[PDB]
Amino acid sequence: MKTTQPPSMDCAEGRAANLPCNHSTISGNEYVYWYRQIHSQGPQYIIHGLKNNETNEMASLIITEDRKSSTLILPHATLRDTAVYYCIVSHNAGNMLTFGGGTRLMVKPHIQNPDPAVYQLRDSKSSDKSVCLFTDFDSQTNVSQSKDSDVYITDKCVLDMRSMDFKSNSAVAWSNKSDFACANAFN
Amino acid sequence: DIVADHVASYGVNLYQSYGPSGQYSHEFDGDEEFYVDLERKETVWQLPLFRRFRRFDPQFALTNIAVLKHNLNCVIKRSNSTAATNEVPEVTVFSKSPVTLGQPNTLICLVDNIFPPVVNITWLSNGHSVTEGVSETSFLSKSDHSFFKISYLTFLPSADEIYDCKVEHWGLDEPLLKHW
Amino acid sequence: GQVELGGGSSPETCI
Amino acid sequence: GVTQTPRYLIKTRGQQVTLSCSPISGHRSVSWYQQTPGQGLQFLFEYFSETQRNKGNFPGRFSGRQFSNSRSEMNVSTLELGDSALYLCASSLERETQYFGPGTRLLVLEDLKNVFPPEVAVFEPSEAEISHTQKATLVCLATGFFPDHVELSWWVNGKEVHSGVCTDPQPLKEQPALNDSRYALSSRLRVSATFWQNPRNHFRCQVQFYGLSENDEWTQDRAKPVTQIVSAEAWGRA
Amino acid sequence: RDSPEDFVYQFKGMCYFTNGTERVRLVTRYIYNREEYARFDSDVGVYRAVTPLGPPAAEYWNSQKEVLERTRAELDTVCRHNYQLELRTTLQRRVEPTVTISPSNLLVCSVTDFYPAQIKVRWFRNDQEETTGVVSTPLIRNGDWTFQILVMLEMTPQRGDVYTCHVEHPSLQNPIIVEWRAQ
Ligand SMILES: *[C@@H]1O[C@H](CO)[C@@H](O)[C@H](O)[C@H]1NC(C)=O
Ligand SMILES: *[C@@H]1O[C@H](CO)[C@@H](O)[C@H](O)[C@H]1NC(C)=O
Repeated sequence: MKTTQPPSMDCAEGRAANLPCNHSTISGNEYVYWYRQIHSQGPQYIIHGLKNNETNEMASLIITEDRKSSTLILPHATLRDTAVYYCIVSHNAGNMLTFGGGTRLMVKPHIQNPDPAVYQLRDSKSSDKSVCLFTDFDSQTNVSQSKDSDVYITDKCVLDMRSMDFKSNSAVAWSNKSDFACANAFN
Repeated sequence: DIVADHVASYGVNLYQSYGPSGQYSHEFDGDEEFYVDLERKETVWQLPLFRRFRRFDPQFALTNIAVLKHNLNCVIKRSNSTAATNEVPEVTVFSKSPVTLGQPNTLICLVDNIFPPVVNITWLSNGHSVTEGVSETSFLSKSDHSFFKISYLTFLPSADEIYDCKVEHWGLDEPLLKHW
Repeated sequence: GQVELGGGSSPETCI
Repeated sequence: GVTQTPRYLIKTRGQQVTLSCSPISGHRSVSWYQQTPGQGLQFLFEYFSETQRNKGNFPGRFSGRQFSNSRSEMNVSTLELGDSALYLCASSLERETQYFGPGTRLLVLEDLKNVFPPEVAVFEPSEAEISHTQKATLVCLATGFFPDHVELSWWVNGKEVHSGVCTDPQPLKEQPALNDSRYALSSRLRVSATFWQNPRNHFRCQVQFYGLSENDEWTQDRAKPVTQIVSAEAWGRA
Repeated sequence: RDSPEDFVYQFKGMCYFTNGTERVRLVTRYIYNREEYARFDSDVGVYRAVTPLGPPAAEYWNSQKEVLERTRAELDTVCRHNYQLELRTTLQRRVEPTVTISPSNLLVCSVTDFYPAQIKVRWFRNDQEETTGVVSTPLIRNGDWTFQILVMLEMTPQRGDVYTCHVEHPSLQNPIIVEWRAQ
């Protein structure tokens, strides 16, 4: 289409996220629209504008003087802001919308006191699985997928205990294998 | 009135219940730049210079006319079904250039003050109708929200052909034949 | 090269 | 703002579906899109004043309609496997900003023989984590379900919680080398040690599975994988 | 007579340009049959009812932020944007007029197929200007982006008289002078 965006982008939680968008062939009668889509949801309208600067309760949009590029400013990136952001153009003439590749924004929290450890949770009375928990590691630790067919490892998940302002990362591994051990079940 | 060096009607939108029929066109200084064929979904510019450098999406006309259809039904109810008043059209026939016997020319039949915008404009070579060489413009707007229409007839001037422009309109009692 | 627009007709109040 | 029904749908080849959409109150324009990972966001049709105003490039078996109250329906006949997508509805006042709804996730299959409800189990926190971090992490596991039409939530003492909860955004395939592979989903609930060590606190992991309706034919020996709720619970322990 | 009933609706998005791009004004007109009942004037910035038929429309359109903002922005997205294309096409179109004198006792100077509309025609009898017996039609719009005008002169032609028609047009560097002599 008329817009190009970086396919992926990272941002630290609590800081401002500046999302770039290039659209050199834009016309004078075309608005710049910004949408985002959280996984397993529909697209969410954010902001739009014709020239220069526009703001609302959700973000700020800054279009350059020559209108060949624009920036979506997310004032204080939150964990909820992790989504795919689409920068599009529209005449606002009642025609269809055209989405491009979009920018997959990943909001990564900073763990102030990393204490990486691997635990084994108590087995359920049902299920033959032995679940392992890799938790309290920094946001830069890679969690690879399972190399064994009978072992299953999840991706990095960030939970926020908002009452205590405490965030932690976690990954889960399980298997029904006979001698499956949580020691180095991850890697 | 409004004083201006140039007046452009970037949106002459029309929709009426007889038909029903609509029309979309852009004008500049009283001349028609293009019209959108609402049945074919096609922009038809009126000059080669326009077809070379200018672009207009026919979907914009289909979107606007659909709104006028919705607006018409709303204002019909609000006005207690106040119908349109049929006006008396004024017809004038003339040639595009001084007619010289033997040199091809073009007759111009100007039908002015048309309202409602529903009219039949046809030519007559002697007392019989003409088919070849007949073309007309779209309904062109006027400041009083009436319309005028122009029909053209290419012809070879001869000493035995006496042409007529037959105009049929609801504001008239009989078809108006203007002679040339 | 670029499509030009006309005026947008605003909708009436009827549902 | 915009609501769509149903949320999830399972159908076989040759069948037809009808998707409903309610625009934002006061909006007159309703647009229908099809979203796929391969083709992206593809436009179907847009309706205004009970009439189709803009048309896409989908075949005639994709049809729509708008009613007097601006609510819109969409029909797809003789469904095909490639019609599996998220069908989005976008409302506009008439021509301006379009606001999308949640969408209907449609999956078209060759047969319903591979549809399974999930098995849900809760795993109690580790005594080692409690004594080392003064926090307790409960892990919920929903395994062996197909398709991926599930909604997991945690319930503590009768109230749904969101704080200290992390559910995997994308489930993993139990047998990735297969196209009819079941899925597994994990969720974590982390509370303080003293909250978990209180036997008066009740913890429930609930998974809402969207499966077959009452009209779908079923001949296999196992129980019909109808839309159901599967859950697992645990009391706190001192 | 036996004319069918008809209900007409018109919408006109009109732009008024002055001093090139310095002065621009947008006036959209909502017309039922031939009655303009509501309008938006960019000099005003809001919709206004013109007849008692459009208070409901103006109040609704002014209460909808999306409609008012889109209409306010159309001064730039419609009027100013499309005018830049007029500078490159319509505002440069020059079609030079054809001047012909035909006897009719009346003498008709035909100035045909010219663009733009600015035209100047004067009659001269033996290099002396004639004004008392001169009739000129209004500017005749041919409808094909060309104009036409007919300037007639009542004459009592003597011998040796040279009637001339002087025509000036923006597409011409020099005036066009066409002569006529009686037989
Ligand atoms: C135009 O077409 C025919 C005339 O042959 C007639 O049926 C129709 O009513 C005419 N309409 C008008 C407005 O004269
Ligand atoms: C229009 O043209 C000239 C300057 O270009 C001047 O006589 C006049 O004041 C101008 N008017 C406006 C409103 O700019």
